[PDB]
Amino acid sequence: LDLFVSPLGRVEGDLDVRVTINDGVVTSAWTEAAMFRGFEIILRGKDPQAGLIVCPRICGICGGSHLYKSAYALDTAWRTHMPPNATLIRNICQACETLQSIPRYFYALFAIDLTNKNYAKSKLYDEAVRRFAPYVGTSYQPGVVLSAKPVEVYAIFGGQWPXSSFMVPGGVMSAPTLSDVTRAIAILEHWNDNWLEKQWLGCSVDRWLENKTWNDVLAWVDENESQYNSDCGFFIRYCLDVGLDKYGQGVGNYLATGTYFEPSLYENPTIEGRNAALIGRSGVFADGRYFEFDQANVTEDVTHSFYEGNRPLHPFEGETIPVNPEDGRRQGKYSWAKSPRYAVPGLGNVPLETGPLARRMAASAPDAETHQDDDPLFADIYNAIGPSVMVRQLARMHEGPKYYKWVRQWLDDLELKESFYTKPVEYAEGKGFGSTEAARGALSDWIVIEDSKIKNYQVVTPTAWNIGPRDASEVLGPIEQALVGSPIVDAEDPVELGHVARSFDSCLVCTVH
Amino acid sequence: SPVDGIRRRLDDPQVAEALNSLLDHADLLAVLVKGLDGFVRRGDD
Amino acid sequence: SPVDGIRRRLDDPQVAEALNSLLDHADLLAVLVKGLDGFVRRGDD
Amino acid sequence: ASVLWFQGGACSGNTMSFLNADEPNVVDLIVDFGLDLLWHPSLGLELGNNAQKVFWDCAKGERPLDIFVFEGTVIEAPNGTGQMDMFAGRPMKDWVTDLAGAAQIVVAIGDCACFGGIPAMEPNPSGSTGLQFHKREKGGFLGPDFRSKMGLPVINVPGCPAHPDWITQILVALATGRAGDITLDDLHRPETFFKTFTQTGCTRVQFFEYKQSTLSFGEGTRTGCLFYEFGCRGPMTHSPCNRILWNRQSSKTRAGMPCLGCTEPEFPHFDLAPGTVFKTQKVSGMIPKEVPEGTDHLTYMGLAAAARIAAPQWSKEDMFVV
Amino acid sequence: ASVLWFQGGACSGNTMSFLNADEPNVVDLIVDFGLDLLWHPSLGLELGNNAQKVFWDCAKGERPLDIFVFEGTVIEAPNGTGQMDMFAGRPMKDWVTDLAGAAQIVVAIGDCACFGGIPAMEPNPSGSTGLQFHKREKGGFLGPDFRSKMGLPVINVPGCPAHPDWITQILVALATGRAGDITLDDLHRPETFFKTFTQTGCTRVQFFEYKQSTLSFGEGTRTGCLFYEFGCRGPMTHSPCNRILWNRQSSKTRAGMPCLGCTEPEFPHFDLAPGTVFKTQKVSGMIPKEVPEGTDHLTYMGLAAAARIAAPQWSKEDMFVV
Ligand code: FCO
Ligand code: F3S
Ligand code: F3S
Ligand code: F3S
Ligand code: F3S
Ligand code: F3S
Ligand code: F3S
Ligand SMILES: [Mg+2]
Ligand code: 3NI
Repeated sequence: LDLFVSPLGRVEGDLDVRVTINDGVVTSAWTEAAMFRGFEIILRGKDPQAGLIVCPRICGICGGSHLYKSAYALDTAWRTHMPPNATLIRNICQACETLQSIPRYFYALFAIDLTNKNYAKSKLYDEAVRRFAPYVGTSYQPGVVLSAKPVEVYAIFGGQWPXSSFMVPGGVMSAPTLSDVTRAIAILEHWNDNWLEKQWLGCSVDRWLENKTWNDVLAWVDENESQYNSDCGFFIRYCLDVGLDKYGQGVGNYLATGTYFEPSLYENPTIEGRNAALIGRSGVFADGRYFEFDQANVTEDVTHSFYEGNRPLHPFEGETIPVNPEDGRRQGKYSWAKSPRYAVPGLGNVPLETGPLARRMAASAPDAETHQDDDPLFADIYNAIGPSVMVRQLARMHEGPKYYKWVRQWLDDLELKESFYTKPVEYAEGKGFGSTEAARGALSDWIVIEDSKIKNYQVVTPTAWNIGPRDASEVLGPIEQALVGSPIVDAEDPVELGHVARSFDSCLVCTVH
Repeated sequence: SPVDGIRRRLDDPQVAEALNSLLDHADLLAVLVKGLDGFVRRGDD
Repeated sequence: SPVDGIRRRLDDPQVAEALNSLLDHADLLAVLVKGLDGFVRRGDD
Repeated sequence: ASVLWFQGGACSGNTMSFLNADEPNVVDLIVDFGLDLLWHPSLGLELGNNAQKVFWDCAKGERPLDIFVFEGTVIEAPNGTGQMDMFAGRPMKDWVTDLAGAAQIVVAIGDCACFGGIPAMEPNPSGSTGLQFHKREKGGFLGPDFRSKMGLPVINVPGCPAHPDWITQILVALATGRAGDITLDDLHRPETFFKTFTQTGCTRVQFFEYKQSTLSFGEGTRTGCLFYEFGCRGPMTHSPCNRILWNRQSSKTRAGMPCLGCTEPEFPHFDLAPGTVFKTQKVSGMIPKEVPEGTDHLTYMGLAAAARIAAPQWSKEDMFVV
Repeated sequence: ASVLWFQGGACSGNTMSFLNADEPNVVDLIVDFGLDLLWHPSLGLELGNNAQKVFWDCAKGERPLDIFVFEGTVIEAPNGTGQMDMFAGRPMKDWVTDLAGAAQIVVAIGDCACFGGIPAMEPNPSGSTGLQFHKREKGGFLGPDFRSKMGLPVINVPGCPAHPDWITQILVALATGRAGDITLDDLHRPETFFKTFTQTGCTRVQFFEYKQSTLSFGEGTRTGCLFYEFGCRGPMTHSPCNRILWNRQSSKTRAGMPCLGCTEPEFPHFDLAPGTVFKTQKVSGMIPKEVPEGTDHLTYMGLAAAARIAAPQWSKEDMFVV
């Protein structure tokens, strides 16, 4: 059965999903990013800092991430100096945007599908409906409402959220005051207490972060009624009951570009020094092995994308030349998403899943420096039960406590008397690579400044990694392979396709830009 | 071409009318600049 | 063409004489505008 | 009051800003104010054919459509087909045509929808335009003469993104019987928000008054106004950004970021051409090319010189201190 | 960090304002920030001898007293006995002596406690004074040389009442290890709040800049600045009232009420003498008696004339429109 689902909403943009279904199981899948704005085209010839204004507009929910990586692209291109306070503010704001994204996405975009009639036979279905029904769910309302708090912190430092451009080469535009920091701390603590710990965890962030194995997580669910009946405990139990742990596996290979620089280690941003300075470590996890991320290994294939091109291009030489979707479909192209691939030795240019799960796998890599995220939890989960909708979601949710703790510490780390900005030299020429981990994963800018203008500007977003179509080798993108194997109880409401696509927290406006 | 765009403005009736009126009183402009030149070269005096 | 209207007005002896006298003192005009530019860029000072 | 919120060439920032709503928050707006959110691409439960059923019922008049909110640009490329924005089996522009023709009120939220915004920046690959404007030029996709069934033009809630209150308070006004209190300016923006300027309530207006410039970002923004060195469009931009603070916390200008004039239809101004980003274009290095709204360069510069002479000492020192 | 909050000649407005705290709210401040509120007359559970036991343990050093917050004036009448303020078996001033001598930090919240405030208005029947100030004159009840055990003078959080953030953010700073970030001005006010003026962020500064006066209350406040006709002390008053809005909503000046300069030690200014309430005292009917801080009548007036002549049209029209 060929099933074309249009729209598949709650993916922050325009997504259609075509699936071949045999015996109630998806056997092949095509993700079709359906809306194109062409910001890379627009940025060409613009002011070298135009990215700081344009790139946040790639996406409402993760524009702060775009800003972060665009700023760092300029910082590397212009060989700027980043005062530690500026690095801290950038980290805080990136993480706060992610902390907003986590509940906002979980309740508003993902968890309402848990109320699908396909689960009516579950013993937990009534509770799932009570908690996660759209707009009236007892977990939905506070989760969504409180999701605005972390970006209040963002606004304290950046003026507003979404759509500040306050991260600039050489630091940040803002000069936090004492009350700024104290209020940011108060907002963060209130959000942590009222949503993260009270509602999501039913325990302290510290208690959750003590979970180092999948068995630890199950014991945590059963440990007491607070954790058992928390949104996290209920979600885990619901997933195990209704089978969200049984599909959406995907590629099983992961890309994290990392983000959150240790301020002392990235005072002078360079492409080469980026990985060592990361707190949230970069890392590629492919074929069960850890690899260092290298942006040089990134190509974008447009074979099945609505763009002209005949070979994968490293984004420094990237091109965004749209083809008319009618013609492209005549050529087998089906998506405005490019197909980002990563050259892994012994594997070729493979698709890599990006996102919190990719980050957790990267955090499980050996040889973490002291400043770096060293977390074996999702290595253990991956080895125990493997990837799935549930495990992907749990990675996303696991970042909540971890990032909250990091943000709280960074707010403590701010040295308010110290500089927030080192005026850079706006060089007429430069090649910049800025990367971050937006909520949904590796977000990267490759910028080429020439003649004091943007010569090239290539954005590769995490959902482009995940949802990008088949490459020249017809290798399905991570979301496409995750869709393959998904059960389809009801083709009229193929909610499992939504579960898989949304478990990646897909953002289609980011996918295409 | 920018230069060709200034020639386009010079093909606009209102711009042309004003430029013609300027050329009509160009003698007065010339005499005022000559008067200023004179005053400057007699500024020591 | 209005640009040729003023090219024919540039063939006027009296208009030509005035425009030539303006170009004779164009140095003074240039220096006064340069002086104004200078004064403007030192307006903060 | 049924609400159908569609996204064209959008980044969903207006939706995300909207989700930051407080007093009312978004959930209370959707539930407790009688605003039946039929669907929203970021929030609607329905997918696929169920969602399309909702859309088609709205478009054909099978069910009433009181408010059609459109976010993002109306994408017309390629070649006016709109296929760079395919939504629910149609070019999004066709949905826009049908639903704008069906709605009692049409609200364009965000510059993209109002005026074309960032996607309409040259070279405008998506053929983006606003609902009733293309930048300042009235008409956009729906034409200058478009009126919704309540007789209103497209209500333009500009911004990039719009502040949540700019839409939520309008929605509350509609829901509380105060639609007649809503007056629109020449850009169809609610005058309750867009008679003020961004500068109105800016923490740096005293520095502006005394022509004290912020000189640098970061700690340099502990003083000064951003107009002179950072291209702040605050005094040329209608908005309540400093009256109704963003995220209930701040505003760009308060934080030290120049207002980019995003509520204005030309946004991004100068199409972010080289030398125009976070810079004040100046004539002869000292006269701003653009002076505040309603002033002329002569008076503005004379008053600026007088103010620089009269400037008190505190206006020359840090004020947003730790 | 133990906190003992006492009220002398107070109206409890600072407590009520404090209870309006958001980010942190008062409950989260008291519980989740490690601030052990030992007692508060409006909130403490203990009464009678149990409360007195708490007070005496703090006064005699039996239990640590980290922050002594004092609200209200130190009442010394009659005849320096302080018996117009008898609290828990003693004149409140005696409690003040003991607890201020015991506390690590002493915080006077509100003008009454900081400077004497309204009760210290002539004829001052209660013999009211501030902790370390009587109006602008340093020394108040505790003397100019009083220092708490952490070496600080009385931290004056002025206002009538103080805005909740003016105290809560200080308390958070103390609780989060940022006490060293707190700098105090010459009136011992936190400079993080009191380097700005009330005018800083006022929605009417553009009208001020162009010397466009609000002419009347009510709808008359849809335009204009209140300085010229309503005695707005905004430009002479240090406060973040327009930076950090009251009740997260507004400020007097935004709302159309003149700033009464309540964060200033002279408040109420001119002791509310006849003709000084909601009026600008003027010389020769045109020149304000008091000009903005750091300005001089001649340069102010010259700049004011220049601003009037160059005023844009919008500055002469309603801007806070319905
Ligand atoms: N998070 C996020 Fe948006 C996506 N995909 C970017 O980057
Ligand atoms: S917020 Fe986004 S939808 Fe358009 S108005 Fe700005 S690019
Ligand atoms: S007063 Fe404020 S709005 Fe801009 S022009 Fe100056 S920073
Ligand atoms: S850029 Fe826009 S959000 Fe307000 S501060 Fe300026 S009008
Ligand atoms: S609020 Fe009340 S306690 Fe004193 S400072 Fe004002 S009269
Ligand atoms: S600018 Fe505002 S603070 Fe008072 S003096 Fe005018 S109303
Ligand atoms: S009276 Fe006081 S509360 Fe603020 S507006 Fe003036 S300083
Ligand atoms: Mg790209
Ligand atoms: Ni996104």
